[PDB]
Amino acid sequence: HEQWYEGLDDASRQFFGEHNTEKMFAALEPLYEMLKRGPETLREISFQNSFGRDLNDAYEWLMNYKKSKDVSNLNQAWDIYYNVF
Amino acid sequence: LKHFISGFQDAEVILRLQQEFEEQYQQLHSQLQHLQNQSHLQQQQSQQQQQHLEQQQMKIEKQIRHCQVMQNQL
Repeated sequence: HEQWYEGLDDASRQFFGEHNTEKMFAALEPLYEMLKRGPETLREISFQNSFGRDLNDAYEWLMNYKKSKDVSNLNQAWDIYYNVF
Repeated sequence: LKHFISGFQDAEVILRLQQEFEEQYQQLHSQLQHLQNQSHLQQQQSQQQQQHLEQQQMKIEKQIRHCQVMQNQL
């Protein structure tokens, strides 16, 4: 939860401040990629089945963003990440 | 000015308002997701209920941000 939070607040601050897609990708890659290594502890077991679904659902918005390249495609995903926050 | 006095269960009222706003946010977010899912009609919908869908959308996010700002201010 703490490294997910530490990625999330930095990404939100960068998005609110400067709006650079390169640093959005840089701040969003590690949390997105570390969830598909499989469990190694009970904390990971509790994390993957409780919060993975909403993040994967919001990942569809960024998947559509990477092909549409329009600004409005990320507002709903940012609302979902705000609820996650 | 008479109503401006604090009261006796102010923390109770704060928690009651917090639960009300959280439930309202969850309901509004679920309704927005339902409308977004229904928006995929696989059609252009030119001169159709499409613009009704975006005006309902724009009516939804405004209430979402109002709920969020009141939750933060609480």
